[PDB]
Amino acid sequence: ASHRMRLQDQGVVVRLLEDIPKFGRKHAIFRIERGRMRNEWFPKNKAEYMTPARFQELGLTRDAIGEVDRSFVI
Amino acid sequence: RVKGTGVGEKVKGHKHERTLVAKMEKRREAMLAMPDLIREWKKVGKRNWTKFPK
Amino acid sequence: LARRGTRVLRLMNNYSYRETNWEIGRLIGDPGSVPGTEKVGSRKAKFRARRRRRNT
Amino acid sequence: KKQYKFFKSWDLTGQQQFSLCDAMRYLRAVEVGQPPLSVKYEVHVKLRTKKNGPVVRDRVRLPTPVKMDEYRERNGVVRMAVGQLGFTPKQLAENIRVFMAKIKSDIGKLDDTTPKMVEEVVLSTTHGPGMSLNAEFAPTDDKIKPEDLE
Amino acid sequence: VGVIRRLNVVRELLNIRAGPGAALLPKEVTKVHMQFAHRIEEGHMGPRKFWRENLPKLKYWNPAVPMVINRTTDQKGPAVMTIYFRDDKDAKPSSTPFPTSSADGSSPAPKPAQGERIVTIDMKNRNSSVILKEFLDKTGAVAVQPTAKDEEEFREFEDLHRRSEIDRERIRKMNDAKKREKAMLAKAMSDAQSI
Amino acid sequence: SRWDIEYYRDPAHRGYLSHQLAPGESPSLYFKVPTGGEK
Amino acid sequence: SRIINVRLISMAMTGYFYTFTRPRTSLPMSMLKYDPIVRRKVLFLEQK
RNA sequence: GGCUGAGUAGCUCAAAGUAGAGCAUAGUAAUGUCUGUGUUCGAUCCACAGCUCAGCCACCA
RNA sequence: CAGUCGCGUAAGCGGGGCAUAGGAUCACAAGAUACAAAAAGGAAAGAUCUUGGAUUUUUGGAAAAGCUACGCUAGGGAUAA
RNA sequence: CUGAAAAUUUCCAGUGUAAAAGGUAAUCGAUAAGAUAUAAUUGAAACACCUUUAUUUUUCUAUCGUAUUAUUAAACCUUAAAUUAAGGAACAAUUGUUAGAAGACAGUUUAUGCGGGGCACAGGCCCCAUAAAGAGUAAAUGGGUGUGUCUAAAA
RNA sequence: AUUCUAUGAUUAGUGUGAACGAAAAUAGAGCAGCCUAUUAAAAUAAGUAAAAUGGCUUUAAAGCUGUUUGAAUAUUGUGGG
Ligand SMILES: [K+]
Ligand SMILES: [K+]
Ligand SMILES: [Mg+2]
Ligand SMILES: [Mg+2]
Ligand SMILES: [Mg+2]
Ligand SMILES: [Mg+2]
Ligand SMILES: [Mg+2]
Ligand SMILES: [Mg+2]
Ligand SMILES: [Mg+2]
Ligand SMILES: [Mg+2]
Ligand SMILES: [Mg+2]
Ligand SMILES: [Mg+2]
Ligand SMILES: [Mg+2]
Ligand SMILES: [Mg+2]
Ligand SMILES: [Mg+2]
Ligand SMILES: [Mg+2]
Repeated sequence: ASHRMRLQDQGVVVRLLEDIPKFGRKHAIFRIERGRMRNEWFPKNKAEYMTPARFQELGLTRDAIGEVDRSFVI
Repeated sequence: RVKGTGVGEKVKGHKHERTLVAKMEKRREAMLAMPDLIREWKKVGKRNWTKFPK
Repeated sequence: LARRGTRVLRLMNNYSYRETNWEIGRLIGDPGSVPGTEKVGSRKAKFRARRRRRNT
Repeated sequence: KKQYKFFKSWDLTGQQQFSLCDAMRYLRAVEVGQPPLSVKYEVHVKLRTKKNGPVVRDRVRLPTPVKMDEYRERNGVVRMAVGQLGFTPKQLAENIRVFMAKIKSDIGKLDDTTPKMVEEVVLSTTHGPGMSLNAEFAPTDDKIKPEDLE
Repeated sequence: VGVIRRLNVVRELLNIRAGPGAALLPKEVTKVHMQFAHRIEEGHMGPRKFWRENLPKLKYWNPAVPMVINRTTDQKGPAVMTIYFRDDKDAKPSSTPFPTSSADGSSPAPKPAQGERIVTIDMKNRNSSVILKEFLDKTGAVAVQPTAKDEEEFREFEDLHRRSEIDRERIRKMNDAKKREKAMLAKAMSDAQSI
Repeated sequence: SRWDIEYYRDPAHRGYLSHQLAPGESPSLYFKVPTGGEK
Repeated sequence: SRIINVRLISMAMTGYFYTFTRPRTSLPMSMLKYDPIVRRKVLFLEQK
């Protein structure tokens, strides 16, 4: 324990445009690693970045981000 | 409306001023117990004394 | 009891009332001797008590 | 191989504490029909104390008798009765304040090296569950009110 | 002994506020009295379960009414309970004298006051169920319904017992396997010494 | 400031803020005149 | 290392002190000294 | 200046329900918990204070 | 001189030792004082008084090893052959 | 000692593998019997049951870390106009930070005194003589085993 | 508003030292405001302000900056000093 620690990134918020197995159902919002989204999902159009503008158009707020569901089954 | 001297504000007072009444009381308490402390020190003696500040 | 219980608060600096340290010193007794060093009992009185305790 | 100098102190952020009146409502139900003269409360107070430190061996004369009462710290806790089943919350309340104060007075009376601070206060009966105690006294439910009975 | 250990052991024992026998009695009732034997013989098992299963659920919602029990060693004693139903249209009489529980029959059923009319209910060689329904229908009282959170309490602890019993037998299979193994080791040592 | 106010808040200096004081009040914004008696 | 510098703290809680030296293999110092804050002779004891 | 780990037969090393086995000493025998102070039924053991200390940071102005 | 203590019948004596042999600022540390407080209330960092740690031993107080015959400049019969 | 479920605690005696303390005299046995416990025995300490703690051990979970394996399944890297190709691969490489480290390289110091300089030695303080009857008085002048102390006063 | 000169000022302040060294303000030279800028530019500003760390500047603030991280929405008191 300490009063200051190493600064870390928690990930990027994305809304799945498909239904990837082992992560979440379609239209699911959660924080995923930047590597997977940047190299695997975004090119294949499997998800999209949830920018502040996107939150407004979709009517949701920043308090709708969920968690990854590793147990998810198709 | 500045801090302390503003309307409805109260001066905080310097640290040595806040603990002024709590400082003279400690000194007053020690003197009242001075005769009883010297009596126990002259009876017990300098060598057998075992109470010292910390 | 009245002397040691009295508190004279004197006007000082910056409109501050406090007990002067020297007055706090004279509460136990007047200057000239160190209170506590003076023998409370008298050797003669101690001799009388010694006989009383032996008589009984 | 490893060793610690302290008693295990759990996290209380998620604990569910009860008020004195709300607690007796749960306990008085489990002791329905039990002889009140042979059923008495009890309190276990966990203390944030080090194993190396000394122990408490003082006594306390409670306002109302339950059997001078005796209490001793064995291992980071102190166990002693505080009142019979028929004790009303008003009588049982002060019967506890006298116990906590006599402790906190003995702690401050003790050395300043490791002031033993309280962590939690439990309350149970001879046949009741161990429930946590909150500093509050009145019931949270507005419908119920202080009621005394057998 | 963690905080959550003591917490789960408590919230499970807090079934007092549940569906089986809980109900909000009316203000017409004044007090209750019951008398039965210690053992379960000559028709005495019914009242016992009523005292350990459903009766505690009444004092939670009715903590103002005194419910006292008078046990005795006479196994043939009349296992009967009285209900001071009538309070004289809530006239609030001064019913100061009233006994307290005991174990040797020292607190029998006292005579009701002028503004009180008791209601006798016999129970002998009868199940708690028939005894319970006879208490509610006679003493008209509304039954409180549980909240969704209470359903989770029942559902949670129910699924917990699945994990527990699954572990009770598992850890049991490791200890007996050890006990057997340790015993086998001792037998070899004893046998070897004989040689 | 505190000092500047207290200076012109007392009648000894004939401060133009002295009228804001009561006969028993002290010019200082923190200190107060203690009470004499036994209690 | 053989002699240490000690501080005799006033027992009047006035904050005045006297500093003397004494061997390590000796008992703590205790004296009846004059306190200039209260202007009276009080008992001074070693700090530690 | 500041915390930390150690002390048991003559010498080695072991070990809260024990003081063991070697070597040394005189095939056959005997040898001891740094000290005081505590807790618990009982302490090589838990605790406290010193003694001896070693080890690690710091003053080195 | 003021303060307030010891001894002495008293006069009086006592601001270490029969005399003559070891250091400052600065920085840091522990106490007091109540001075100032960069808008204001506080505080920080400062100021005054007391005190401590120095082969600061080149001891009026630098953190510091050699070769040149490949040698250079400015001077010195103030200096050697 | 992240938390959860479950379990475990053996000197002799002791019904027997007594974890400890506190509270308690009844608890269990669907209506018929009896098992537990209290008693009594043993022991320093006596047991069910309800509580709060202590020690130890499994699985799950949290965290950290090692080793390995896979990877157009488009990280990156290599050949390749540079491709659904081939190989390597979460390494390497680069950036930032941190520690160690070559006079390889750079700046600077290495002084002064001395019957020339070099080597050597020397630097503050105290007593005596030289010192010429006040005080002062030099020399790589003569003496000294001189000095960086000791000391709270009492049993 | 910016710019130039003088005073403020061998000052505040910094630095073991040697030294380095502001601003408010004042006087003078000039004077000019605007976004429909008199040449064609905002839908009022997010990897931004800021923080840790390595440096610059510097009085510890403000300012500049590589790396790793990372806000809020107007005096109805939001944001910077
Ligand atoms: K491959
Ligand atoms: K800055
Ligand atoms: Mg990352
Ligand atoms: Mg000397
Ligand atoms: Mg200010
Ligand atoms: Mg010199
Ligand atoms: Mg000199
Ligand atoms: Mg040559
Ligand atoms: Mg070089
Ligand atoms: Mg002469
Ligand atoms: Mg002369
Ligand atoms: Mg200056
Ligand atoms: Mg803007
Ligand atoms: Mg910035
Ligand atoms: Mg700021
Ligand atoms: Mg800024």
